[PDB]
Amino acid sequence: QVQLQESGPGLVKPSETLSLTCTVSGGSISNYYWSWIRQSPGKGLEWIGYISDSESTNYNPSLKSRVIISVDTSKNQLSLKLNSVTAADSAIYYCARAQQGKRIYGMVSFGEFFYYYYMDVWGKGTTVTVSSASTKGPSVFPLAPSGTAALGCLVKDYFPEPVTVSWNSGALTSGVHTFPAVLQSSGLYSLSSVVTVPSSSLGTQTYICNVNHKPSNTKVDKKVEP
Amino acid sequence: SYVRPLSVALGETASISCGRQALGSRAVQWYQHRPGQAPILLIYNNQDRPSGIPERFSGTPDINFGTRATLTISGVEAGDEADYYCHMWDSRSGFSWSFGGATRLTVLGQPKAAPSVTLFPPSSEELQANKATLVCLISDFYPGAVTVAWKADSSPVKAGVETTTPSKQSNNKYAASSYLSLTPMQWKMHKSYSCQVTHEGSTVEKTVAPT
Amino acid sequence: EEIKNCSFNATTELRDKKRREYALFYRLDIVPLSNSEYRLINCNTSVITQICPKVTFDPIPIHYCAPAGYAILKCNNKTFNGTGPCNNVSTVQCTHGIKPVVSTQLLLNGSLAEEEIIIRSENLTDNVKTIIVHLNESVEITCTRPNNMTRKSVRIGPGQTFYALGDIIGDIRQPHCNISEIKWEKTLQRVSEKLREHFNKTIIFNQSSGGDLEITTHSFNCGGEFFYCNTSDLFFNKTNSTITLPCRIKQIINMWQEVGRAMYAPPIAGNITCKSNITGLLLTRDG
Amino acid sequence: INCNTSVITQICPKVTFDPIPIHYCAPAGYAILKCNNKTFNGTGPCNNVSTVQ
Ligand SMILES: *[C@@H]1O[C@H](CO)[C@@H](O[C@@H]2O[C@H](CO)[C@@H](O[C@@H]3O[C@H](CO[C@H]4O[C@H](CO[C@H]5O[C@H](CO)[C@@H](O)[C@H](O)[C@@H]5O[C@H]5O[C@H](CO)[C@@H](O)[C@H](O)[C@@H]5O)[C@@H](O)[C@H](O[C@H]5O[C@H](CO)[C@@H](O)[C@H](O)[C@@H]5O)[C@@H]4O)[C@@H](O)[C@H](O[C@H]4O[C@H](CO)[C@@H](O)[C@H](O)[C@@H]4O[C@H]4O[C@H](CO)[C@@H](O)[C@H](O)[C@@H]4O[C@H]4O[C@H](CO)[C@@H](O)[C@H](O)[C@@H]4O)[C@@H]3O)[C@H](O)[C@H]2NC(C)=O)[C@H](O)[C@H]1NC(C)=O
Ligand SMILES: *[C@@H]1O[C@H](CO)[C@@H](O[C@@H]2O[C@H](CO)[C@@H](O[C@@H]3O[C@H](CO)[C@@H](O)[C@H](O)[C@@H]3O)[C@H](O)[C@H]2NC(C)=O)[C@H](O)[C@H]1NC(C)=O
Ligand SMILES: *[C@@H]1O[C@H](CO)[C@@H](O[C@@H]2O[C@H](CO)[C@@H](O[C@@H]3O[C@H](CO)[C@@H](O)[C@H](O)[C@@H]3O)[C@H](O)[C@H]2NC(C)=O)[C@H](O)[C@H]1NC(C)=O
Ligand SMILES: *[C@@H]1O[C@H](CO)[C@@H](O[C@@H]2O[C@H](CO)[C@@H](O)[C@H](O)[C@H]2NC(C)=O)[C@H](O)[C@H]1NC(C)=O
Ligand SMILES: *[C@@H]1O[C@H](CO)[C@@H](O[C@@H]2O[C@H](CO)[C@@H](O)[C@H](O)[C@H]2NC(C)=O)[C@H](O)[C@H]1NC(C)=O
Ligand SMILES: *[C@@H]1O[C@H](CO)[C@@H](O[C@@H]2O[C@H](CO)[C@@H](O)[C@H](O)[C@H]2NC(C)=O)[C@H](O)[C@H]1NC(C)=O
Ligand SMILES: *[C@@H]1O[C@H](CO)[C@@H](O[C@@H]2O[C@H](CO)[C@@H](O)[C@H](O)[C@H]2NC(C)=O)[C@H](O)[C@H]1NC(C)=O
Ligand SMILES: *[C@@H]1O[C@H](CO)[C@@H](O)[C@H](O)[C@H]1NC(C)=O
Ligand SMILES: *[C@@H]1O[C@H](CO)[C@@H](O)[C@H](O)[C@H]1NC(C)=O
Ligand SMILES: *[C@@H]1O[C@H](CO)[C@@H](O)[C@H](O)[C@H]1NC(C)=O
Ligand SMILES: *[C@@H]1O[C@H](CO)[C@@H](O)[C@H](O)[C@H]1NC(C)=O
Ligand SMILES: *[C@@H]1O[C@H](CO)[C@@H](O)[C@H](O)[C@H]1NC(C)=O
Ligand SMILES: *[C@@H]1O[C@H](CO)[C@@H](O)[C@H](O)[C@H]1NC(C)=O
Ligand SMILES: *[C@@H]1O[C@H](CO)[C@@H](O)[C@H](O)[C@H]1NC(C)=O
Ligand SMILES: *[C@@H]1O[C@H](CO)[C@@H](O)[C@H](O)[C@H]1NC(C)=O
Ligand SMILES: *[C@@H]1O[C@H](CO)[C@@H](O)[C@H](O)[C@H]1NC(C)=O
Repeated sequence: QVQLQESGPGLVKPSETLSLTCTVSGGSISNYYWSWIRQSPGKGLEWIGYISDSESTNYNPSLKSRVIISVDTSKNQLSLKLNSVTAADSAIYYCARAQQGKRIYGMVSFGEFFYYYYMDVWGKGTTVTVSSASTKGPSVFPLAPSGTAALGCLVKDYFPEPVTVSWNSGALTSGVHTFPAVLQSSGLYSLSSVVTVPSSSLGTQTYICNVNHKPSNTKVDKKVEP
Repeated sequence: SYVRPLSVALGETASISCGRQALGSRAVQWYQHRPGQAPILLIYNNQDRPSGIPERFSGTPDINFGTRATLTISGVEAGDEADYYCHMWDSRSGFSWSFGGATRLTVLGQPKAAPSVTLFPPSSEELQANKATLVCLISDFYPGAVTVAWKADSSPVKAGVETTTPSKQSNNKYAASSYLSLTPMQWKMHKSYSCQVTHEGSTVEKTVAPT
Repeated sequence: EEIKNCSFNATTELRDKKRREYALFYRLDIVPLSNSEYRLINCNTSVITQICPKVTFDPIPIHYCAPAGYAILKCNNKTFNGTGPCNNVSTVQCTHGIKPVVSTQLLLNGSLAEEEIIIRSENLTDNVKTIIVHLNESVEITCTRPNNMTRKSVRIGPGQTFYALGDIIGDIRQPHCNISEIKWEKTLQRVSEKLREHFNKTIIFNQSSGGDLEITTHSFNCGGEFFYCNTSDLFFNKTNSTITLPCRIKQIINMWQEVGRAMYAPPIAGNITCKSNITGLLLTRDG
Repeated sequence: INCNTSVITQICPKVTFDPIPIHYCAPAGYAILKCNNKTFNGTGPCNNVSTVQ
């Protein structure tokens, strides 16, 4: 009954405040705890901090001097600010619902207990990239097809990750296979997507892909045919 | 941080030992985390697991001090291949900010699968912009290790190749891309290009030609 | 700041070589001297002697006998004030078995009155005379120090292996005692009924006036370690559940308040739990 | 050798350990019975017994 979803910039220049937000779906925000976790390539999971149902802050001392975990009780919205961003801060940032557990081993009167937290429902994640390089829209060229036929599209030269691909604005979902992207020596990723399809289906049944690259806000689309 | 290896056979039972022994009465969490994927909470209390996690996932309760926290995965399948974290809370140690070192489970004995190579030629609109780029798409193979080889006619070419590293699919199989970029003139002057995917002991090749 | 992990430079089996040892110490057995440097509580005024770790202070019945040509006269009026004429007297060669139970405020593992609850003192008209309550209903107390402790032998000199507080295995918890709420409140609303006989006023229980730790507390022994329990939750006269007294533990104690002789009780390893009967009191009246 | 487990005490250099005869006597109202069978096993019935102070 409680979902989550992040929202980020995708790109932040070095030494600058990185801002993300999350939108709770199906529950009161000022009713639970909320945490932020980020995973960088190489380093394991790192717990950034958490905000109580009382909206009281508490950050990881590994970055406590640079984190501000806010909230907007009005619109089920939780935020994060990370000032003084450096190249290491690039990671996949998650927001999750922390649930408080009260572990009691002795007498509750003598305080013989401690407080442990566990994040049981997370967001889908927002990828952030730290590089002073500028943004760049892609270039989606059609891959014409030729038992079963296979057609696709070549999303060329963009920065930075990610890129959203879909077929017929959501109509065609089966047989699709979007491929992971290739970072090029020029410094910009190139992606590819294909869909296996019946050999007769290209009578005129329009197959149109849908490419979204939001870090530049340059959404395009294109149609494939022999 | 630094990761610890672990290999169990498919169908067998995995015993993931925690990284840090507890000093008091504990409350250990277990997070399954695959790379590029949102972690899921397997077990929150020392043994309690939320709705949506199978019974084959088992934790050790803290009934007497001295017991060591271990995660038990009965009947390990290919999907159980991930990183596992031991969030260790206890009475005497302070605030468990760290999830601890990862234990990367790698289930052995998964079935082998063959690539599904497909090579598209440069696009006409691409060729119009004085830029041609072939694309070889390898998918649905296992184990995740392939050797691509680009052959202009018969002689090989290596200047212009960029091969994506194998990555796992939803089928628990691997897929990799490989792009050969070339000027639109050397795309027409050659007889035909080829993409030779070598996986395990077998090679397989899809070739394309300018026409 | 309940207990401490303390390090100290210690003499070894050889007289010139020094060793750096660590040992746990209760906060009560230590004083903060004039950067987290401390000092044993009774080194500024007394000589400390450690109990030979084999002898035990388990109270066993003592039979006090009179020599030949002497006699012991025993009163058996089950209402005897403790003073004056008692009839039905009988002679015995030896007294009954008497356990030397050393406690404060609350009398542990004592005898019971057969009828009523006998108040005893010399002069009840002043105040400085100690009132001694006897009881017929014994309230069962249960005390325990739950910290699973470890004994650690340290080398301090030739043949001199003093035994220190090693390590706390398991949880860090608090020593305490339990008494039943309905039962102690019942038998304390009973002693109240008997004080009205002599003082035709309204009786009251506050707490100990203060001073040294041993007088203010319910000091006693349990398993081999000396407890000190804050009895405020027992004496507050307010005419089911259970009550719990916060107790602490000392290792540097000074029983039989000598000129300057301290006593170190070697730590008893493991889980300590003793259940004892409270069969009396010793109250003091304000002016 | 014995500093790792014991306290060492030096003999007062005047006292001597020269073994001299010790006469063990019993108090008044008691007696000492002596066997004089020159084959006595050390245990059991001995005849010819004599008493000594
Ligand atoms: C002198 O007087 C003194 C004072 O009176 C007295 O001190 C007492 O000492 C004893 C022993 O030292 C203390 O006993 C401990 O009590 C702890 C608390 O126990 C109560 O609470 C739990 C949990 O309650 C939550 O969960 C339940 C359901 O799960 C809910 O119903 C509750 O509402 C509550 O849920 C809310 O809690 C939070 C607050 O709102 C929220 O965060 C949360 O989200 C929820 O909203 C209850 O389950 C207990 O129920 C049991 O007892 C009741 C009787 O009332 C019965 O229903 C039934 O018999 C139940 O069995 C209870 O009410 C215990 O946690 C503790 O036991 C654990 O800890 C010790 C030490 O760590 C372990 O060794 C032990 O084995 C236990 O570990 C189990 O539990 C932990 C925690 O869950 C697990 O992590 C662990 O793996 C293990 O789980 C396994 O076993 C479980 C059962 O054992 C099983 O369920 C699991 O599935 C798994 O297999 C211990 O018993 C007592 O607290 C002291 N007194 C006071 C006042 O504190 C002293 O003894 C006296 N005598 C002397 C000195 O001689
Ligand atoms: C009380 O304080 C003393 C120090 O004054 C503590 O001794 C120290 O304890 C730790 C943990 O036992 C030792 O570190 C450990 O070393 C071992 C071996 O390398 C390793 O297994 C651990 O990962 C950790 O690194 C430390 O060496 C030790 N110091 C000495 C001089 O022995 C003691 O643990 C404290 N105990 C309590 C109950 O407070
Ligand atoms: C008042 O009297 C009671 C009853 O005798 C005392 O309880 C006794 O406490 C002693 C010391 O802790 C117990 O000795 C222990 O025995 C157990 C099992 O036998 C053993 O595991 C321990 O190592 C230790 O020897 C004794 O058992 C216990 N008696 C009973 C009947 O349970 C109590 O201590 C007395 N109170 C005072 C202040 O002296
Ligand atoms: C209390 O501490 C001791 C050790 O500090 C634990 O004693 C163990 O008891 C088991 C019982 O079979 C023995 O096999 C072990 O050898 C003992 N340990 C040692 C070091 O001797 C005891 O379990 C602890 N109690 C707790 C933690 O509740
Ligand atoms: C006088 O004192 C004696 C105790 O010395 C009491 O005698 C005991 O009485 C009980 C009750 O029947 C008997 O079971 C015991 O056998 C008696 N003891 C002896 C040694 O005879 C006696 O009850 C007292 N009398 C009064 C009036 O108090
Ligand atoms: C604690 O109190 C109970 C109740 O008075 C004692 O139980 C009696 O113990 C005496 C010991 O001589 C027995 O002769 C009685 O038969 C017992 N009667 C009842 C009703 O229990 C118990 O012995 C007391 N324990 C201590 C250590 O004082
Ligand atoms: C019985 O025991 C006594 C010793 O107590 C023996 O008596 C001695 O015998 C020798 C041998 O002639 C005498 O010189 C001593 O004077 C005797 N001593 C006394 C005190 O009279 C005696 O020989 C023993 N008899 C037997 C048969 O063994
Ligand atoms: C013991 O003495 C040495 C100097 O020899 C010093 O370095 C050390 O800190 C001392 N330790 C304590 C606990 O006094
Ligand atoms: C001795 O130490 C005690 C610790 O409580 C202190 O209060 C007292 O003043 C000291 N007295 C002397 C004579 O050293
Ligand atoms: C015990 O002494 C009291 C003192 O008032 C007396 O009333 C009672 O009768 C005496 N018991 C006897 C004589 O048995
Ligand atoms: C104690 O009882 C005796 C009985 O003869 C009585 O004379 C005396 O006044 C009483 N004293 C007190 C302090 O109760
Ligand atoms: C104990 O003595 C008191 C004295 O007032 C009395 O009220 C109570 O009934 C007696 N209880 C028993 C069990 O003898
Ligand atoms: C005695 O009884 C009441 C309860 O708090 C109060 O008047 C007073 O503070 C208490 N303590 C004393 C007089 O030391
Ligand atoms: C005793 O406990 C009471 C409350 O239970 C507390 O107010 C008081 O300060 C305590 N005194 C001591 C000496 O521990
Ligand atoms: C003491 O010294 C003797 C010397 O023979 C040695 O064998 C023994 O192990 C030592 N033991 C202790 C407890 O120091
Ligand atoms: C002494 O005892 C032995 C035991 O066999 C016996 O043969 C011998 O005759 C005894 N000597 C006597 C009685 O003089």
